[PDB]
Amino acid sequence: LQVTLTLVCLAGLLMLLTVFGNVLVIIAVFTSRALKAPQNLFLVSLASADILVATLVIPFSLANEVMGYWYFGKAWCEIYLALDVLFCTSSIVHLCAISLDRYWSITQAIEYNLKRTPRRIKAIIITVWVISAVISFPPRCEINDQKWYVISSCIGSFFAPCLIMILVYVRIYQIAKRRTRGRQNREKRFTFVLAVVIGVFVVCWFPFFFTYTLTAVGCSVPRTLFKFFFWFGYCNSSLNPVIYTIFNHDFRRAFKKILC
Amino acid sequence: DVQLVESGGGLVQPGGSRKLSCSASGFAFSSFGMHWVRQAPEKGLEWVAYISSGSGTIYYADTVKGRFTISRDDPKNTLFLQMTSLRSEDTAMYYCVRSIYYYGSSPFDFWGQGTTLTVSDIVMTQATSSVPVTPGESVSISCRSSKSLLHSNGNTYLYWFLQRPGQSPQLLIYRMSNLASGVPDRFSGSGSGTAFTLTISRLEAEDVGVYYCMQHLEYPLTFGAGTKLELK
Amino acid sequence: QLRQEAEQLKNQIRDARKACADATLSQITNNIDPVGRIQMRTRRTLRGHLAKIYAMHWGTDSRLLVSASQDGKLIIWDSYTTNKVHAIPLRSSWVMTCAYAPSGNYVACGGLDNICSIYNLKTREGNVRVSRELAGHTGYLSCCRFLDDNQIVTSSGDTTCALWDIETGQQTTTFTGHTGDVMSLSLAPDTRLFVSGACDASAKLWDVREGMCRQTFTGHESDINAICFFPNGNAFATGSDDATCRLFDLRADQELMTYSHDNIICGITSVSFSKSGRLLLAGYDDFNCNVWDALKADRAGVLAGHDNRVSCLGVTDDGMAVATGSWDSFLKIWN
Amino acid sequence: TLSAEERAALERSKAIEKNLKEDGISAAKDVKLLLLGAGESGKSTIVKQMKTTGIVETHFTFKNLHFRLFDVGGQRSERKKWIHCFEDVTAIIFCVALSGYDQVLTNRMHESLMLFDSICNNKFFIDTSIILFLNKKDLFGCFPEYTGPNTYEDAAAYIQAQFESKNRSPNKEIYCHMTCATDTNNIQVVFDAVTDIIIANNLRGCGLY
Amino acid sequence: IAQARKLVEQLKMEANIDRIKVSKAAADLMAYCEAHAKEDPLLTPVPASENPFR
Ligand SMILES: C1=C(c2ccc3c(c2)CC3)CNCC1
Repeated sequence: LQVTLTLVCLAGLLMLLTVFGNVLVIIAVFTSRALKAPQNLFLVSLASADILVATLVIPFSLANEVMGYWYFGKAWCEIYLALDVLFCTSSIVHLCAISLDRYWSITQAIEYNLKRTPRRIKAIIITVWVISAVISFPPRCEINDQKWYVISSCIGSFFAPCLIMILVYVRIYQIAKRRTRGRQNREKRFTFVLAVVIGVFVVCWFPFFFTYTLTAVGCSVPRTLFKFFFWFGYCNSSLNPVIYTIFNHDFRRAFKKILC
Repeated sequence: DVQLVESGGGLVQPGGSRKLSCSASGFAFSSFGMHWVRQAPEKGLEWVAYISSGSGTIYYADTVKGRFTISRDDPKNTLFLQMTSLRSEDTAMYYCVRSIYYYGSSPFDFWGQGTTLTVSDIVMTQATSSVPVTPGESVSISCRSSKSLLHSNGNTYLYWFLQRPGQSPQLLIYRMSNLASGVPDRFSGSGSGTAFTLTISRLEAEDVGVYYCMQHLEYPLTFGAGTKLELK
Repeated sequence: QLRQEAEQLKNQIRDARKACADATLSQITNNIDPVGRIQMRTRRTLRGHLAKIYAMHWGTDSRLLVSASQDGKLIIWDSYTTNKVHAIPLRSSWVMTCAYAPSGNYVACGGLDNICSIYNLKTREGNVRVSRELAGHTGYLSCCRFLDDNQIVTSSGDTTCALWDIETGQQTTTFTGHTGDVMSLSLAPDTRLFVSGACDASAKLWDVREGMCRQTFTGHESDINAICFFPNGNAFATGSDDATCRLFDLRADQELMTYSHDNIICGITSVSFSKSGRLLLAGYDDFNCNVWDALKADRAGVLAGHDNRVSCLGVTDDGMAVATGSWDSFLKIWN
Repeated sequence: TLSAEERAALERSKAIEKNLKEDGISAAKDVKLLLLGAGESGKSTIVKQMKTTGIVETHFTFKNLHFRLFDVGGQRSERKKWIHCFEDVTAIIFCVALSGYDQVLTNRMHESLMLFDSICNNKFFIDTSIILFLNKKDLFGCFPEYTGPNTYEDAAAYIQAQFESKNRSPNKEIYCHMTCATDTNNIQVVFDAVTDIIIANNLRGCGLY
Repeated sequence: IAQARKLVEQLKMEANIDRIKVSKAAADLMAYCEAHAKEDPLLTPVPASENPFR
């Protein structure tokens, strides 16, 4: 009834926002000369992953949710469970790679800068895609649930990158604060940027993974919150581009140039 | 000075193998496209192989496909060609040339020497091979095609070549409207989209060789029958 | 002493300049119709460089063009296809000029080493190679144009011009009458005589054969950043850094129009008339170019393709294209 | 859908493009440095310690870096013309007299101060850090504004404070040092300044202004 | 003084010129500009054909 139309419109708006943002980032990375650099390829990979995940699984997930029924057989649905894991676990991991690159660029400037060639970045992109594939492809229309592989995959997908990224940003916060021993601007903006990044990432993903993990051994699932956290997680795909693009000055310049 | 010389010319039997090569020293060989061209005791002059600047393109002639291998290494400025399954039809003296392709370039500039060895497509013909002539007048040769030789780019890929007796030939006219540097201004070229011809005015005691016309619209370049000129 | 007499002579020369100014070209052509909005679409984008590009020149074929950058390269583009015919690795990266012989077998560029190199393209060995190095100047070299296959012309930062001789590598002549730094020159349709700018808001008309300035026009305000002859070689509209292009009359000896617009306050960086001598193109420091009306001074279609300031632009020989080069490191062939 | 020759031209274009890319990659791994300063004021000393009629490029290296120091001092033209060519230089080394407190050549000290103020406000260099080498110190050991303590170690501090306070931007830090090092410590100071500048430049690419 | 001598000589050479009427110059400019209007592509765009850039 009416509610179904509201949910469909919400999902379509989410898909449109995701595609708009990620395609904008992709076009910005190439057309510019200042952005053109060996480090920015990570953003292109992340944007492509977001476009794919949105445009493919948001329609299928919406159909499986609103209808609560199966309409694609026993294989076209399992190739979906896998695609969901591949397209998300690859989107989560690209956050860790960018943070590690930033940390290495900050702590050891000259040494890492000597090796900031496109070869290393392309190798890193290929290997993160490989890790996502190897964790994804190895295995009505309900998500997969059993005792052990749930824990293994969740630890390999989220708990590791979350830990890595929170350290990588706490250390950079400490370095930024210490190097300065605009009074208001510096510390306030350091804190705001890092808080925004970590907060959006964690609030978006952690709830779903926490509940999923709980499902493995305990129950801890009253009802109807798994779907809420599911939709949060996809919304994260649209949250990521703005969070990783707005602050950078050159990206803002390119966005303004392409806007008008 | 610019010179290309060959390495291996020897007597071989049918059902073995032999390897050719040349050495170039006068130019920047690392950025040139080198062809291979054969001949025969008869007037026959036919295309053999090819290799481009970066070594990313290698064509061949269907009559030797799967037996002839080509390869070169830039640091030594040396080209190598491998032959296998040598039939008596292969017996000929193999030439080696150079070609650089860019807007305004003249392919097939410097024809080197050759080694002596023993044991659809576009078609062109050159009727009236024999043409008596005396000094103090003009002449006219012509070779005709079977397919329109005018490409949509505005160019009309057709070359001419002169071969003095007991000597390797040299480029004479490329695209039927341009002269290779150093050739006197007596020679000239023209033609329609299907017919082609020259105008060698004031024939001297040097223009006595045979003439062939190449087609380069399709990469299996295939020459035409010789048109010898005696001095009756 | 003699300075007072010079001022007195200047008073007489300005009086003579004013005595023959019945018309202005502004009241005349008032009835003449305008030209519709000139809309040009970026047809091709030649994207090979890695840093700012400071100069370019159109080949005689109207097909091949050469551009220079601080990257230390001369890439000989092909307009009809966007290919790279040649890539010449320079010796001193500080390059601020380019040229192209009327024949297609010479190209020169020297920016900041006080020497202009002459390159050979039609060479037997097959690789472009330096042919000479002219090292007589004592200041950074600004602009240099070929006259023939030999006899290049140059204007450097020490207030001089040379008219070299390529065969002997010697300064056959030396033009020196300028008070300040010289920033650009241009050859006339025929190579009989040429003009040069200056940093003292003045321009001089040299004579190629015998060295002496024939006329001096001081109707300008701040600087000179570009010169180029109007077709038929009689006006040679001048660039500026006061945001006001002008065009003088070689025969009437006085500024004529003084194109300007209130909204724009930026330094002009290049100018080149059109084939019919109706349009006056001008690259601006305001990140976008402009197209003026040579006979009415009204503005026309803007060319807002580029990102950073426009450095160089030139209409082809036949007038089939307009190429511009900005510090964004992208050449755009408009039409 | 192209002729026999056009594909060869395309291959040549691709090869040229790849060569240009390769040349470009190995050209951003070196550090540039423009060397300004008042003439006849401790310039040759720095140049010599580091290791025709125009740009003189010193090309030294120190501990895995590759410095290219463009010692422009030959041009007699106004600096407004050729300065913009160096808009992407990782730093601008600067040398002052420190002996002009008495000589008048107006005192060279004030002339150098004015030049530094001009170079610290140019629109092109509103983001490039600056290094100061207060060379010619041994001979150093008028200008009567306050100079109350009057001692050597206080006059030097006052002059350095003047120079450091001549800037008014938050995103360009001015360093300082004195020359006459026993070893090539002057390069060591330059190495430290370059590392700090690169660190602060990479820390502004990920936000965290 | 030598610079003054050079300046006075240059001014003397530069001052003794034709001084024609600006009206003829403007008329010639207009005539030349109008005459070559047909072949100019920029002033009058030509059809998509015979246009090397497309
Ligand atoms: C579930 C998705 C997901 C993400 C990571 C991992 C699993 C599932 C097992 C490991 C992500 N999208 C929402 C639904």
